[PDB]
Amino acid sequence: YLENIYSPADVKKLSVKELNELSDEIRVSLLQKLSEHGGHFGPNFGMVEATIALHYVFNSPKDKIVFDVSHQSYVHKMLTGRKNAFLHPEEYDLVSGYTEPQESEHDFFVIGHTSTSVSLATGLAKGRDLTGGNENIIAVIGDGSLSGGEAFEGLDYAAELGTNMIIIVNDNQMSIAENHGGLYRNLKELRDSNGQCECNFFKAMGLDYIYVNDGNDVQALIEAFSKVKDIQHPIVVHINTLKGKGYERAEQDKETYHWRTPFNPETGEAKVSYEEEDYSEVTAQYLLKKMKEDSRVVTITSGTPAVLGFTPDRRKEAGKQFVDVGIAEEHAVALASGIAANGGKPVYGVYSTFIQRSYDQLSQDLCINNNPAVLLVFWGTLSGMNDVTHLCFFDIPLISNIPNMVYLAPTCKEEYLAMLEWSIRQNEHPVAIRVPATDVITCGEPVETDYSVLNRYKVTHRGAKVAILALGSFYGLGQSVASLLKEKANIDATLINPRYITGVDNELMDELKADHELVITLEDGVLDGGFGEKIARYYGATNMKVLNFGAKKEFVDRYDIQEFLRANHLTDEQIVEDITAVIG
Amino acid sequence: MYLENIYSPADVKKLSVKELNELSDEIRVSLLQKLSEHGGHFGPNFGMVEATIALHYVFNSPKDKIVFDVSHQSYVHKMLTGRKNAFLHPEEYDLVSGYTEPQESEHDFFVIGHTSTSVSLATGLAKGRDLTGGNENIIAVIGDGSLSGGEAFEGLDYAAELGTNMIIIVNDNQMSIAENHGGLYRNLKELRDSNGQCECNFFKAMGLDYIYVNDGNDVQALIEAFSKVKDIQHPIVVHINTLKGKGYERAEQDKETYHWRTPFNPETGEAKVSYEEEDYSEVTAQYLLKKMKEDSRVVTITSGTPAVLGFTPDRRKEAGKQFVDVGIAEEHAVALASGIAANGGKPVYGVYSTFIQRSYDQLSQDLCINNNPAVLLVFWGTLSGMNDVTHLCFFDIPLISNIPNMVYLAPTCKEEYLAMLEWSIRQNEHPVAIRVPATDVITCGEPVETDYSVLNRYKVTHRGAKVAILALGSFYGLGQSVASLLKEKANIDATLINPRYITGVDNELMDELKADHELVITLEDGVLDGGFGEKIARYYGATNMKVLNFGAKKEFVDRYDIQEFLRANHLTDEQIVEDITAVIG
Ligand SMILES: Cc1ncc(C[n+]2csc(CCOP(=O)(O)OP(=O)(O)O)c2C)c(N)n1
Ligand SMILES: Cc1ncc(C[n+]2csc(CCOP(=O)(O)OP(=O)(O)O)c2C)c(N)n1
Ligand SMILES: [Mg+2]
Ligand SMILES: [Mg+2]
Repeated sequence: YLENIYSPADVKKLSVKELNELSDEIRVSLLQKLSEHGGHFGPNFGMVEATIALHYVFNSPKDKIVFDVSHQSYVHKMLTGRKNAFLHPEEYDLVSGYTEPQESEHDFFVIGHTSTSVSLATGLAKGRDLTGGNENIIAVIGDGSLSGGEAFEGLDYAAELGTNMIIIVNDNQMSIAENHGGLYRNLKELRDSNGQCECNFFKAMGLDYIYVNDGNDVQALIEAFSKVKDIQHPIVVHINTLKGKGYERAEQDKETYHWRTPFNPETGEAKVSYEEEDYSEVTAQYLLKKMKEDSRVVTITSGTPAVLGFTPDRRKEAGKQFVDVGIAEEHAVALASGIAANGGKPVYGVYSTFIQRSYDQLSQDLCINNNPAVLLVFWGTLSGMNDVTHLCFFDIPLISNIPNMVYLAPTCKEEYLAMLEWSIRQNEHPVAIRVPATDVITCGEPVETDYSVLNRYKVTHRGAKVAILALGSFYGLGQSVASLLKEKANIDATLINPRYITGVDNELMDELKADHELVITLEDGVLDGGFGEKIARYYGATNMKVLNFGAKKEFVDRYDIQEFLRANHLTDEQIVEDITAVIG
Repeated sequence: MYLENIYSPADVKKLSVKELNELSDEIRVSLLQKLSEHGGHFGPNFGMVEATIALHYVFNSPKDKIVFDVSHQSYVHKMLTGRKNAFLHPEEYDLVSGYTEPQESEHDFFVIGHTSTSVSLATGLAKGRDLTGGNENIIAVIGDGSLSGGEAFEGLDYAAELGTNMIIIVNDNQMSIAENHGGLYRNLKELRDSNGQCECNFFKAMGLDYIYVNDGNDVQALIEAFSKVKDIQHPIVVHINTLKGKGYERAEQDKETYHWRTPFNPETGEAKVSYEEEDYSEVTAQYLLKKMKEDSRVVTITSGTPAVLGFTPDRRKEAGKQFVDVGIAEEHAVALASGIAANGGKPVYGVYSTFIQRSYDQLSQDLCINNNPAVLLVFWGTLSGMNDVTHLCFFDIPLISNIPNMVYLAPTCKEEYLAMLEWSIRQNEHPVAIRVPATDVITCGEPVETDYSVLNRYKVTHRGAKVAILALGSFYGLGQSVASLLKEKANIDATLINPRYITGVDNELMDELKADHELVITLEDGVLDGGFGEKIARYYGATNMKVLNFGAKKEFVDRYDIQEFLRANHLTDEQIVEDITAVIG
């Protein structure tokens, strides 16, 4: 039946007995693509019956559906014209892993971050209302995403529309790990009272409410969804789904199966089984030790403990000293700041792309008060996650231009661990550390253990004519540029490990004027608002020439990394070529 | 006077109920004098008198810790914790800021100005206590308006998991700055109308314990409630109903006006300087009321600060469904605007520079990744305006201009501003932000471009040589003056440029200047790091062009003297000219 689904109209042609068979067909096809190609396993298997019912009852694209995150919209794409991308291995990559309007009229937003569906959906509804449309507007949002303040604001506003607004809460009792927040006790009393409970968070927020206990039964959902169709006021449809339904291993281990690398369908084991530790593992190793020796130390995550190497066992080990605040980046920062104000030693670890949510809290809650909380920022690089919503391109311009902030850029493992140890020990600054997005590199030479004199860059090779400031993960690159500059142009360049993203070594920059005419900067991130521009500004009235290397200010999506680097001149021979072109 | 003998909460605990009530009276008298003479947040502090007395009657600050949301309503806190003379003697009026400040007092635990952060910062204090085995009480005080902000939701959500002492005072006076907005406020009405007994309780749904206090301006009732929860061993909400501006008739009848007053006549309520003339907020209101009438797809959005758009309660009435107030939810305001523009609407979101700082990810992902043509109006961006540390409008350029796909415009005069806003509404190709000039309303006097679709065209306004001046936005006048004095003092005829586009560089014009110029300077009204000027420096980095960038340093300042600060950053005509000559010779 699935081979003949080209739009929601074809879904409406089926009998209910046929809808159930289609559910099976979808799961078979998902099992193949997801085991071969990786992806969000649990969220999509759990969403099968609700997506069929959604496109059975509603008339997309007049009616519009918005998924929170969109990591769970595979079945949506499967039923709106993109099935061939899931049935034929040769076409696995013809769709992104998130919603995309360029692919389909059935997709209204590129979405990857959490708790944004409800807000964007109310945008659609208000737009309808101002222009006299009459379509249904649906947001689909996970129970974990409910912990984000943007979703609270969206619900708050939705309760005021006075018009059609449909909010499907997909309650599978799981975020990535387990949920956290007192709200989840409310969700729970409601499931147990079959939606009957008087004290209802959603009703307290001003909204109407209905509950569906069998979130994996096409009939129940069609029933539910038909009841709310063409409704004229805001309503919540709270449904209970079983995360990863239809695949035993997923049902028994929900955290592991939220996202899988390619694996064996029969055993569930990954296809490539060797792994060497990454900086996440290291970091978990360090904090479990420190937290044992020093009861003031507390590790914090916003719904992504794995970014800190914190398996369910390790969380258990850490007990009261490991905190998961839900998907609430804003709060994580203010919490860290208050902890540090009343004698605790907080360490908040977060992805670069997600820390984008907390600019004002970093600035006001944290830095105005100058509290010594520690922030670890992971995966900041131009060569990592490469879909547009998860681009870790912007943390240097996000963070490094805030007053009072100290942002450190380690280049190797012992240095990373030394700044982190010093971070916890000091009491004078908020400290953020850009965890290197590389394999774990051994420093091989003893490293400074005190970073209290700010903005001292470390010369690692005395040279002349050209100086290279190779920041963080791009130290390796500065090293290769040094070699190739020597072998092809016989320039012996000064190589510099800057360490401090948040300031300029004025005195060294001055000393370089003597035996150098060109300084270049390499940074693993976008150029606008980043580190290199400060160097350009410092030399602006002097006879020192400067080149800045990094990523251009532009969105890119599922790109080839070799290209993107070359396109931005981030290769050793492109850099040396540019130097000589400037020198002569 | 009892108030002259208060140096700490210990002194507050000495009084009887009759003396506490007399003390309430003295505080209001003293407040009326300070606020009518010196201005300030009138309504919120008059509403908080009895609750602040009771707090320091029952709790033992600074061992116990109190955190005020925003802290605009912490004047009585200061009056009862040792800083009373800053409220009794006019000569010392300025010896305290209008917000909490730890440098002033150990009774102050955070510098706080923005909304909905108390609960989160307070839970931090509690978690820290818990990690070190303290046993002090931890209190957050939050207004009903601040509850509409998502940080407050996350904080409550987290607090409900502590399993330890946590006291959250909700000061419900049924007002934000204007009236509240959000469905949650209907549940608050239910709770107040049922004297806290209603089954449907938002606070209990969040995992929290709860009690209600119907007379939030009665010392006895508050002492009562606060004593019951003292040393409680789990998180609790104490929901109290206060009358905004209690004790002063004119404020009680107009709560929106008296949220904040310039100095005024205690007897008439009239401002001491009553002449008012049109500013860009007023201009903006006029434009949007016209367009919204002519074009039914236009909708104006505020995040609880409608005055920033000149939107008096009448004007809101007029605009009806076409004027939207989303509460204090800056983040949501952006995503709403983006969804509106995706479904045939034309949204115009107006916001203060200092507050738009909340929405970086929403600007980036909700708005700019999808490239939706929502319009953003960013007010008060300047180094010469609001000058307390938490309300510094220094950072909107580095916050916004480095987001990909964003078009961010800097008008220099009034006709240009409106022409830029008209085009913004008409185009369908870009998200557009407009940095409303933080100057007097200046008439352009020469006809202005009406189409801004070809991006990154800087407008040469005077052809010269040797030195070129890129004077962005509010600093166009300053660039005009640097040109004059350069001409009068060094006999250089400098090229003057109005750049307009903050978000890009005129490659072509920048290249042509290399012919008849050796120096380029940039002037911007904001912090330099991540700002406009650095893109010019970077562009010329490999050329023989020299560049200077003028703006504010990356540094926090608080209640500063503005002339001083300008001089310190070389932001004067005589300092810029001097630096130019110092580079040339
Ligand atoms: C802003 C932001 N913060 C954090 C994340 C991390 N994240 C990606 S998917 C996901 C799961 C969301 O949980 P829920 O909505 O309950 O869905 P489920 O996995 O249970 O289907 C999370 C936390 C994100 N994508 N964006
Ligand atoms: C982030 C942010 N957005 C907006 C404001 C504007 N603002 C300043 S004071 C205030 C009033 C808050 O109202 P409420 O919390 O109910 O207190 P009340 O004035 O009624 O005592 C507002 C909206 C702000 N300070 N910070
Ligand atoms: Mg979930
Ligand atoms: Mg209020």
